[PDB]
Amino acid sequence: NAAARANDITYNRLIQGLKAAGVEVDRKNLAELAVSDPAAFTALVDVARAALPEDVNAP
Amino acid sequence: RKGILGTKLGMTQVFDENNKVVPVTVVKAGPNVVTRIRTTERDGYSAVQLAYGEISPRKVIKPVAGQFAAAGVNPRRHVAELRLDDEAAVAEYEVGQELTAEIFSDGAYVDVTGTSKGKGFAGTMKRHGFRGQGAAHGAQAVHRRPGSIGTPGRVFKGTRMSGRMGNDRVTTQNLKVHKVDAENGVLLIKGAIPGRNGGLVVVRSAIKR
Amino acid sequence: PTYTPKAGDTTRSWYVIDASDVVLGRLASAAATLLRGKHKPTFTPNVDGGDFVIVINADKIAVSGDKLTKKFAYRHSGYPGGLRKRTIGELLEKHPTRVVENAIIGMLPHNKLGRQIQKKLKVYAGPDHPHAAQQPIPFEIKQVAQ
Amino acid sequence: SRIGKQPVPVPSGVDVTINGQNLSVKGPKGTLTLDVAEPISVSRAEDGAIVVTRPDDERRSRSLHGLSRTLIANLVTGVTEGYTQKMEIFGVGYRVQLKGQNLEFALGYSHPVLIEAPEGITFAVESPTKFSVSGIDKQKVGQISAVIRRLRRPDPYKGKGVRYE
RNA sequence: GGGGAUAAGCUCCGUGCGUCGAGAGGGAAACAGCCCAGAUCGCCGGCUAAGGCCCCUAAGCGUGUGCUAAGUGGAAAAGGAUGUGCAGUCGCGAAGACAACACUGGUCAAGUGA
RNA sequence: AUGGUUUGGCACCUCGAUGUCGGCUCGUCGCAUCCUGGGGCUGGAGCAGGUCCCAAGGGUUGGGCUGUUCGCCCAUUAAAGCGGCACGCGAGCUGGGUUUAGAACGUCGUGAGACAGUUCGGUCUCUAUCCGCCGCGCGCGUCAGAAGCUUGAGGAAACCUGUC
RNA sequence: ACAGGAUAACCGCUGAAAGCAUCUAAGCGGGAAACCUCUUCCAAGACCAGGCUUCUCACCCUCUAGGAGGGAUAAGGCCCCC
Repeated sequence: NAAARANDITYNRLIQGLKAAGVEVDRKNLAELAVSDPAAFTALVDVARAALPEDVNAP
Repeated sequence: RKGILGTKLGMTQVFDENNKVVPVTVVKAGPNVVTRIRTTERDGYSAVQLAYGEISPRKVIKPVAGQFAAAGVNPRRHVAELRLDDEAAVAEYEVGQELTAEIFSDGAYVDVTGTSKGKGFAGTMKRHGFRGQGAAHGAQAVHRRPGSIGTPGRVFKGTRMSGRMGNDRVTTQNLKVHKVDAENGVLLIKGAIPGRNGGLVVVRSAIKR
Repeated sequence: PTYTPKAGDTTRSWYVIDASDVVLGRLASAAATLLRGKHKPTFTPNVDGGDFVIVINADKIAVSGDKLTKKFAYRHSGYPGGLRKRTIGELLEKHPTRVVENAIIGMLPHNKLGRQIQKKLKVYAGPDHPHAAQQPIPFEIKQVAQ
Repeated sequence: SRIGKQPVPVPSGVDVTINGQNLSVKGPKGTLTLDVAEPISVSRAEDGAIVVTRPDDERRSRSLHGLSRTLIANLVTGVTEGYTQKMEIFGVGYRVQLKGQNLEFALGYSHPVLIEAPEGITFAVESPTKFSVSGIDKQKVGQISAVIRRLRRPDPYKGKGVRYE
């Protein structure tokens, strides 16, 4: 959550985008990436942003 | 508000012009020398510091001697502070200026502050004026004990129980100065002022009268 | 295993928050998050890896409703009938910083670690602070849109 | 609401200064300053008047709109001609006169009674029984008038004391 | 359902009713009997139930449309009450409506009453 | 409708022990205010009251009778408040009452005996471990070691009233 | 105690919604032994452990030279003593 808010996205929207994008990395290694390699986490945030719907509140 | 440091000498008897008796306590309002000025711009509060008593120069420790030298006056035994109200009030004192007894006038009302006599470890009967229990009619070894102490099963704070008594700073208010003897630097104050003979006192103009 | 901070890992930065016309609870929560170190990806509940927080214009702070004259700050001396109460109005006009200090302190944990974290909060009623030597970074309370 | 919508005329000879909501007016009788509530703005209409424009119709604003209008009207009429309050006594032995700037009455108390004249008001006493006070602000004049009225408890029996015209 | 004053954390019966007793775990601040769910052991994996997502405290100072001024939310009755939102009626009224200056006339100027 | 201050009802709590009434000593809290303080209408002329709102800062007597609380009475006073807290307080006191064993009267029982009937007498134990509270020190801390004089966040105490 | 501040019941001033009125929803005042100051006392273990000053303001040894340990001193303090 801390690392995602550092990239202007909330944790829940990030998780939904990661699920939609099909990436199957878990929270343990997500935290490992957030602590160790910020560049990979930023790239994952971008791919999750791409995988999200255009209006998340749409029915 | 004027002020001065003095010493309690004892109490005696005098008669006023209506032939009534006045029990007067004699206070040696000896010469005081101003040693330091407390200013708002420097200390945050306005006050004046006075030195009293005569002491041998070989008795003062080096920090005290240095402070007195920086002031510019020879050391004295006792040092105390008078808290004024504003800079306009403290402008009239300057370091090295000498205060003597005549700052007070006859019939003035003064506030003497001293340290009460010591009474040692005192019981509630003496420390707090507790009424005792019966001395007879079956009372068993409770002739002087406090009695009850009185849901939470706790002795609330402030319990007026026995303990050490006396030796506290005390101010007596609205004492009348019967006479200001300028020759001996002696104030004749009607009434009883706190402390034992030879103790330090502070005489201030009354805050109320 | 999971990353754990070592002796020299923690780095602190200084933020200065302008409390003029800011909702008291909002500013208190933001400052509490900053003090706790929740915004750092290296966060760990064991360590106080937070940041120093300076709050200026504490007296200009905003209180909604009629809480200015109806919300009481209580304290008991311990003696019987030692309960004293002041509304936020007199508390603000007498000790302006105390309202913000109390609000921020109530929102961070009540452990010993909370006591150590409290050391890293400085609040001031004036528009300026004596901590210019640290070059604090101005901090603005934004919301991450989802 | 209804009264507020009508702009209050501003005489030519009296200066009106508008600084956001801080409004100051310099008239022949003197100067007075008024602060307007924040949900309402006031702009000096170029035709020799000021506009009390309420942009919302929620209860707070709709109630404050007419109040602001009548407050402005009071301010302008008090800075233009001022305000005058006339007073008097009923009964016997009640004497009133002006002693410089301060007012002294002998209502019958064992002590003389003095009233201090604040700024913006002045006392006129053309008779011991009747007298008047005048000022540039209506609120202050009313407050002092009531204060002087208070010098005797009401008399439903004899009506001895002071009463307005 | 009975007894008691349909009062009791009162008492006595019925129930292919439940739980506790003999039941851990999560929630209700704490909380045998309420809600979710029945623990063979290990994992520094994932999805959910009840309950939740400003900080304490994991996750939303979420989005859209409205309401509340009472800190209501975050305890309670008979009753009282020009609070306010919505909807429905009726009375009067540009022949000038209400106010202001029982019922009638002039000024005035749209709504005014239950 | 409130309260659990009155008698109650339940028997959840204790029978390998939770002292039972008054009184003394010492409290603390509520306000549903007895006095003092500010009010209002008076079926208030003034005096004085009636009644009512605010108000808990302080104060609120000494005796006779009774074990008493309660109560009546005697003198005063500004007033002689109502209540909660194991109907406060017996490892603080009393033992007058109640509540063992002795004895008597009335009444009941054939009798042993009995009576929320009466009468006289009748062992109240303890070296304070912990919390609490009143006082007093030792150690360490407050970024070198010391010494004078102090600011005060924060608390505590006090707050009565009459006559002329 | 005196004096000040904010107030209770209450008395008011200036006036809207609601063309008048209305101590009121905007505002502004008076108003009590209650509250905050004011009086007396404690108070920097107030861990945000405060302030103004004044005094001493330096000498060795060891391990290994990183830090530590030990010794001897200054200002001062304590013990013994009256």
